Amino acid sequence: AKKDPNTIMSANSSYANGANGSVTNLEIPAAFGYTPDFRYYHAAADYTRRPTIAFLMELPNCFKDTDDAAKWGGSLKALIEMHSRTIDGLDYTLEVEHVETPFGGGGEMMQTLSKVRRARSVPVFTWVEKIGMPVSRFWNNYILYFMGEPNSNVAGIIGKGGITPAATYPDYNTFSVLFVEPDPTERYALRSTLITNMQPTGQGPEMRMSKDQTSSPEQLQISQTFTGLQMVGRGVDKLGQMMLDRASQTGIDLNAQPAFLSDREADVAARTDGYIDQLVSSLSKPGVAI
Amino acid sequence: MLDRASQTGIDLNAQPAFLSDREADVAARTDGYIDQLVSSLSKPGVAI
Amino acid sequence: RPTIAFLMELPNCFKDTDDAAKWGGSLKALIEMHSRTIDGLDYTLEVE
Repeated sequence: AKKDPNTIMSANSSYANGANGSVTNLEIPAAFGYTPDFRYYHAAADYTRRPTIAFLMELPNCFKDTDDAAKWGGSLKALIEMHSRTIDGLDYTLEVEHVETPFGGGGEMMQTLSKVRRARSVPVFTWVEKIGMPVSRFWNNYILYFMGEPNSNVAGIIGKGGITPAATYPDYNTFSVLFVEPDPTERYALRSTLITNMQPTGQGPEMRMSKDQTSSPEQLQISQTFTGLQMVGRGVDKLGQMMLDRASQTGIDLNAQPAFLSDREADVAARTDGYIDQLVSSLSKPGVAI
Repeated sequence: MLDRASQTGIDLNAQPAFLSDREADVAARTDGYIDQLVSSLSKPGVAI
Repeated sequence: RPTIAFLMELPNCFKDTDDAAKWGGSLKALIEMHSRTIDGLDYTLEVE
């Protein structure tokens, strides 16, 4: 197995500055000219997108005022990084604008660049409820005790004493997350996004109730939307690469892991009705004589 | 004025319900959900 | 060659019965000795 030494960019310069992994060379022949060449097909390998990963970077300061901030922090981290079944609404696409003027009466136009912009992310997480409904409790109580209460539009936590006068600033009740898309080997960060100023917006967890006894029960699925301020560039890529350097995969193997059970429980051994029991005690053992 | 009208101890998500128990006439009919279990169905026990 | 099934665990509801040993022994014998046939086991791979 050999390929052209010029297949991969060697310097990661020009438009490849700040890249983490390996980049193909755009100057080696492609298939869509006069005719393709089978000597260079290695560079015809294609891109495949991979799931995004979330890293919690900051915590609300309202958790400190509670009796147990450890529980709130751990639950928030678990929801963000493990329980997330689906994430969506991330985008920083570019947009351009121009102006026109007739270059004569024929029908042609002369175009002049005017402005350039970028898209905006609206994160949306999704979960599946658990026994006892901890996710809905978590989010609803977060809103009620840290954001507002409909009958007074005032946070319930103010019902304690000595809450900081600066409790109305975003750092009191907002957190930050870092989103990274790795490569197939989960070693390099191809794209990254830093979103801050997050807290629920719109509908909360659904609180519908109904009665129908002939019908079949169903699963509850939590969908929540969030606010955000987005930053993208090269420093974000460096931060994402540093985070991905952690969580190393050296020395692990998912096909060599021990079975989660080591033996049959003590109750099974107590029973004398099975495969091994018949050989051990039920069957005669006279020996083998030829 | 605003220092008064304190909000300490006030929790509207933990306030007791304005009704604490079912009405006395309602409990006298004995033809509801609880009543069938209390009086209608036999209770021979569970054996298995 | 034929597959062999070994019981590893019993349900905990067996302890809430009058005779848990009988339930456990019956389940064990059914899984191991009375199994006339077993089918449906598969862990094949697939590449897309």
